[PDB]
Amino acid sequence: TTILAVSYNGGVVLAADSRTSSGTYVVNRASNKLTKLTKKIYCCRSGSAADTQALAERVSNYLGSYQTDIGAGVNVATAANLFQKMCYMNRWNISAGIIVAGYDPINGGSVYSIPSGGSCVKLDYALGGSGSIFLYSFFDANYKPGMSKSECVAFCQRAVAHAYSRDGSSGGLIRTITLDADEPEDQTIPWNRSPYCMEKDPKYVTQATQNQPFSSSAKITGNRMSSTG
Amino acid sequence: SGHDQSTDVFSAEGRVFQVEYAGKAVDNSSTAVAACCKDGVVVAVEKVHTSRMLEKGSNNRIHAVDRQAGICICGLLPDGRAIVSRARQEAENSRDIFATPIRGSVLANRVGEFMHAYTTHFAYRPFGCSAIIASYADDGPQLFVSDPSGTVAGYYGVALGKAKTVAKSELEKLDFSSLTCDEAVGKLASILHEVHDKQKDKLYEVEVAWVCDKSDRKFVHVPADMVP
Repeated sequence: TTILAVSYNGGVVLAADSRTSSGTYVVNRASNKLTKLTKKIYCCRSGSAADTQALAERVSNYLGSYQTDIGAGVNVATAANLFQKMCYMNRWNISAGIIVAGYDPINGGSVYSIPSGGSCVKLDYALGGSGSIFLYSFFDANYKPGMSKSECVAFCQRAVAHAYSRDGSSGGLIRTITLDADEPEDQTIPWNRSPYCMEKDPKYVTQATQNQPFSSSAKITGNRMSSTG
Repeated sequence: SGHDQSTDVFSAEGRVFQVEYAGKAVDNSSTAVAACCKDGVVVAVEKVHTSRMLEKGSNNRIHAVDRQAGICICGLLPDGRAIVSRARQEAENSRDIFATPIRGSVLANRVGEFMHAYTTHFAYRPFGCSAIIASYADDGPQLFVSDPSGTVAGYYGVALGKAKTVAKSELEKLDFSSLTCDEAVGKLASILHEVHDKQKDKLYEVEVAWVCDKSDRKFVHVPADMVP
């Protein structure tokens, strides 16, 4: 699983791969780990699909009740704080790396990582899931804050692609969603149009010279690819 | 009488008679001849057949040690095959352990070290064969001769056996800077046909092998069409 959420000026981009895996077999190839809580507050779900779906549905329902009774929009801080309480209360029972991210007119775009402990950290960008570990160095090097909405989406997609190229546990579609003052823009990049994969990267075309014909020289030529030669 | 019974014993003159006597077995053996060219190396050995009814390729005196290298045995063939079997063991340790074709100079020193070991100990006897090591590994075309003593030496050209002296006269007529492997196969075989005793050893053939650019630096018997 690879989930991330970066802030641009107006709002946020959540991005996620689409693979749930029972270890080494892909149970679902097209999961939607970007889970609506309110109109403009989503979470990205890493860990036990059961546990995060259950929390996301519980928190979505509390936020809907809350929004009805205050008769106003919900702040992302509220969604994050509810999600933290639940992820903390049950920290021993559940496996659930969450990123709450969204727009509210008070604080604009906000990102909250709620990792496995039930910490809630407010961040400019958050990484989550098995694939997160690949991106920390990618962000350190290539991420520049104060991106456009369009640049953030392109970057978030390029990020998720870099993670799911190396993480076995991540793969499939890259789902993004931009949350800002405007109507939410979801989009789904299929793997055959991903911004990066190792399979298409020219760096990794020439094969490792592992096989090597039986020769009268220590000169490494290439792989033996024909029994006649 | 006791000075020469075993190879563990120097004589008063400072020499090891059992190793000299093993040497005598090579000098009474069928003539072998070899040539190191730019293109590769060539080994031709006369096989004296005791019987009219042997198969072609019986008592092959020339054996692939590795892709790039081959030993031709002038002397007792069985003893020779123990050296071939060792030269193989060393060639396959080079590829197994050091991931490299064994160099000719190395393979030769290893063959000589082995042959010498058998000259030092009362319990063993010297080998009754001179190995001719032909190789075309990364050190280029190399031709070496380990004798029963273990003494290795590199050669441009070399004759061993009962026509050693006369076969050498004919090898000195060749220019070694100039000649190719394709000429050599001709001239080396021609030399062995010339020096051969027609009345003493009626039944014989000339087994030729090479390892050259032509053969893909692979040590093989040359086809029967080149041999005459």
